[PDB]
Amino acid sequence: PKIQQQFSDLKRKLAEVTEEEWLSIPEVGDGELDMRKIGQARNTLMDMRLSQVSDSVSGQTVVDPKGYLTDLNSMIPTHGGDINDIKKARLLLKSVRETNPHHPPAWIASARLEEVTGKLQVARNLIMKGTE
Amino acid sequence: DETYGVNVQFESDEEEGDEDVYGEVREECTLSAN
Amino acid sequence: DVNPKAYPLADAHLTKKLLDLVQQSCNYKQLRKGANEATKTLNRGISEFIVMAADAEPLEIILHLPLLCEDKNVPYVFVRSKQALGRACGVSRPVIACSVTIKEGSQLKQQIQSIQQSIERLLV
Amino acid sequence: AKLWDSKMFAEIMMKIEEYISKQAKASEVAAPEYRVIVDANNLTVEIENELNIIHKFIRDKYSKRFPELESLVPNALDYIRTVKELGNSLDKCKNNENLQQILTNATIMVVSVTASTTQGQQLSEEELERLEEACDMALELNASKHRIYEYVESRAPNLSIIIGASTAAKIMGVAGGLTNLSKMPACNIMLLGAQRKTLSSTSVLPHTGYIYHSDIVQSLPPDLRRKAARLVAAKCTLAARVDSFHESTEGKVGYELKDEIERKFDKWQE
Amino acid sequence: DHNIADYMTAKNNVVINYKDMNHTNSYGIIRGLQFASFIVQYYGLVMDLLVLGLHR
Amino acid sequence: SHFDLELRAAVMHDILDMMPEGIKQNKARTILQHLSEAWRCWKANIPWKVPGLPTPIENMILRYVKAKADWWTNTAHYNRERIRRGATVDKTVCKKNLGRLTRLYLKAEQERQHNYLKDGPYITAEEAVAVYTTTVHWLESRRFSPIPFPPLSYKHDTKLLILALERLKEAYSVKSRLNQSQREELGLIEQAYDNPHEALSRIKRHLLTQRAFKEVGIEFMDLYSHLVPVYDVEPLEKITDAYLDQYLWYEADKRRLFPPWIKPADTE
Repeated sequence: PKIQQQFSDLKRKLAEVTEEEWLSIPEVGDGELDMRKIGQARNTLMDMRLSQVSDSVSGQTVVDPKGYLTDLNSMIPTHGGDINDIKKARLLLKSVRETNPHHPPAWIASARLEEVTGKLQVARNLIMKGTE
Repeated sequence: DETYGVNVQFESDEEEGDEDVYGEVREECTLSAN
Repeated sequence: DVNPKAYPLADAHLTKKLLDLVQQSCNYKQLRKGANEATKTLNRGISEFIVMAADAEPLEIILHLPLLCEDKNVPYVFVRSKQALGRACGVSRPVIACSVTIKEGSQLKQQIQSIQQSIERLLV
Repeated sequence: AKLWDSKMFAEIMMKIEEYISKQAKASEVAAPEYRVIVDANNLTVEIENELNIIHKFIRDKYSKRFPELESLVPNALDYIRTVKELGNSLDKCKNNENLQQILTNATIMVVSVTASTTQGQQLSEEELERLEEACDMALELNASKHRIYEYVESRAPNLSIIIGASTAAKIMGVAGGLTNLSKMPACNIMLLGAQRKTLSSTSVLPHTGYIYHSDIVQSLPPDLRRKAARLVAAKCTLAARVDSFHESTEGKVGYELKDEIERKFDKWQE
Repeated sequence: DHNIADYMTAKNNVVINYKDMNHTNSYGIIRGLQFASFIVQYYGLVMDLLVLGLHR
Repeated sequence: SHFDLELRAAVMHDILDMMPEGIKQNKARTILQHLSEAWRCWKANIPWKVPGLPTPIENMILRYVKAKADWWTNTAHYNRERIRRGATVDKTVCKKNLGRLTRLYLKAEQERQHNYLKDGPYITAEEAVAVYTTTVHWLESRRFSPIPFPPLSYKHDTKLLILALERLKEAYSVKSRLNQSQREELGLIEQAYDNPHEALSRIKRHLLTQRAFKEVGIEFMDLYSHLVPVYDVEPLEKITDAYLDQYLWYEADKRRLFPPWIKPADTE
């Protein structure tokens, strides 16, 4: 047929609309089945059956969320040391000790920093070096 | 010795190829259904 | 002309004095803005006096404050414009009610007492 | 031990309160009404708690005949009605017309399928009669609750326009009258009727009562419910004051404030 | 652990979104999570058990 | 080729023809914008309903949109067939075809999800219990110990966090042009690098409590043989998922959960 041939029927039907509706057009600027239910029922049935089977299983592990959260909240540190400041102090004290092979205060300060933050093996090695 | 007075240098040193600094190989209840 | 129910209405001279004192109180941190906060100050008994705007649109939203002030023995006045009251309070929005609170050893005590005496004579 | 004891004590208390409520309803056509209104409001909570313990008792007793029914029917009244309708004979899911008045067809299918393979045993006649009397007690308590709610709804045009009539009555009763309500800050009215709700805090809604749990506030996404509460409370306060002087009896102020609230909600949700 | 399993399932059930479209993926895994590899390998182990038979 | 242009022009001419003169001097551009909006809404798979738009014009727009959608789908499929079979093309045509294919695939995926919701699970309870029993039997035969929740003082958490952050960072073959989301993710990874313990506590908190998440953004890598879906996730959830992934894989290897025949293995 044609494009306008297809649209002629609806053009005629559009011819009926009145002038009041013509000029009032807005602008773009502005029983049944609950199909879900049956799926929910089937899901619940499967889940209940699977939990029924799981009841036999024993060795599973599950922690108590409130207990673990309480433990974490307790474990939150109250001091420690800002990491950027700690790294700045580490570089500073490294330069100090390297410049002065004979500053026991410098070696003690470096060891104190390395033991308050981080681990202790590095502090032990640095302090053997400082002692010698 | 108190040894008051200290000089400190900041450098972007410690650049390496990511290999070991020395060429050494540094080496170091169950489930049940009832 | 304004509203018969805003009975103790101040005049232009007393209005100017009241707005100046409210500005000073705001500068001294002795002012509370809003009907809710005025009610809270009245309940806590820390209010020197209450100033309300006479052009509140329903005007029944702040008519509990005169009764509260009578119960707690606090003076109160009505001004004509809420825009002026809001400007004097330090904000750009209109304000319909504000309260001047009590501060120990403040330097505004004499002016507050004079304004209280002036207000108390308007209830005739 | 104290099952029948608590049942009888609640029966007496509900008898007194329902006599008062029915007297007030009949009289519809110094001992104020808001006192009995708040009494009914707390009796509703008492009835709910008693219904909860009765539901627990029924669950424990019936968990030997049809242990799996509790999962399929989580609602309390529905579960009680289902156990009453099924009884000892689980062959009543076939061609049953009463069960269709309590549950949907999907859950009816599920319960019929599960009953065919349940591994439960029969209950003794004494246990059956105990369950029946417990169910009847629960049903009569529910009827009393319905009567209380009817009276509570039947019992300030603007404040009622903004928020229903039940919530208005609740807040005015807890406040202690319209005059007492009119002279409170909005931030205090927002908190009228708020529990403590022990943790076992964000998941508890610490500061919410009688306005947060309202039809117009719960009608929003959760993330917008606190703000809405504030707003509603604010406007409610204004309405209350306008009501305390018996002005705008037609509800014009209430309609205007409700329109403003709706506009704010729309703008929030656009 | 039960909490970890719940977390993984909830993660896999989320809302996809393109430039303008979006839906709620609820059937299959999203395949773009960091543990999708573990999920796929475990499911494949289950499939292996089905195919081979426990004895073999 | 230009069937869409012809269709739009014909639709415009038809709507303007009978439209009265007195108001067409004003409403022509408005109706054109309406056509564009309807087409955009159809493309995005979202409702389009103008309350004040008369029903005959609504029907006209609907017919236009239906015809244009038919042509759109057909031409997208044909162009994909051409490119796949092998035919010289250019960047703009390839990109346009990729966008069209992405939209069509997303429509199909939404249909799939809704059909799943309607038809419920395809696994019968009997099959589910069968596979569950088989799995528990295998695990019991192996004596496998279920993986526990990471303890507070687990030794290796720092190492696992470093590995996860390294894996996340490696995703940047620097082009000098990184979007806001990618830059923010990089900043978050650097912050985690800086402070390990706070991020670890956050991760444990999320693993233990979070059950409602944001959305993910899906795009399609264009291999002419077949498109590949590519998912982007929120940076914080990315961090948490990476940590959980590393932890799960390490512990599964430790317990030897996966038999040797599961491939690819790490040693080959």
